[PDB]
Amino acid sequence: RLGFVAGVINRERIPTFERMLWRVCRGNVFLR
Amino acid sequence: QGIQQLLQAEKRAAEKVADARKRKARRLKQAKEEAQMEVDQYRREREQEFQSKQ
Amino acid sequence: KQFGPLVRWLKVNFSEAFIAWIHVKALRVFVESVLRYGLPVNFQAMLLQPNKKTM
Amino acid sequence: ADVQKQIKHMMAFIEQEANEKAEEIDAKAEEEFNIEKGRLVQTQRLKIMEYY
Amino acid sequence: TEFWLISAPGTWEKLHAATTKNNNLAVSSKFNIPDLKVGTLDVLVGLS
Repeated sequence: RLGFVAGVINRERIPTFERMLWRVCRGNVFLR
Repeated sequence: QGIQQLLQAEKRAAEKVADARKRKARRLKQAKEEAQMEVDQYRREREQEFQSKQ
Repeated sequence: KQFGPLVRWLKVNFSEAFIAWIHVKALRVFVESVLRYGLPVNFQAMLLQPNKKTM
Repeated sequence: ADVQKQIKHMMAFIEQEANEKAEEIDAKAEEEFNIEKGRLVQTQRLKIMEYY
Repeated sequence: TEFWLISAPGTWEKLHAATTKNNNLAVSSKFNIPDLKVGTLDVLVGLS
């Protein structure tokens, strides 16, 4: 139905963002 | 390699959600044509008493 | 005259509220288990017991 | 590996809501199919009851 | 008195008895809860 959002982020926190974003939504995400 | 297989399942979920839109609409158009059986019920119910009282 | 009336009230209301928090903990345990684990039909249910000084 | 596990959870979560949102339309097609039949039959009798 | 309640899903219900083999930690009771109603994804995380 829905579920697409596009953005940009720096590479100095890209590994720290995907580690924290998984614990906040309790999974149920696909971040490539 | 997983985003292509994920979007095809939601595209399969779109027609299943539209099949309910093709099932709720199918029971509604059938109801407006099965309501004519009430017209055929009262027409035979009135003619039995519009001749015994005539 | 209000001692026996209140002690009979606190004996049944606190037991209802402690069972209400126990039911809300299982609702918090039924939640966050279908998101942390997969939801084919239902996740495997399990619990634990208390422990002292070896946590 | 572990990212393929989250893809399998999304396939079970999207098909579950696709089964819930379609069955809720069927439950709306179960209550309103008789509520429109009972309303139209009471309406059709009144157009003949004045003629009766 | 304290308490800890942790669920560990995936047989899979027999590995919960393997936590009872560590006798110095816990007894690892089952404490089963019945099946509830599901069918929400946005409202499941919104109820959290």
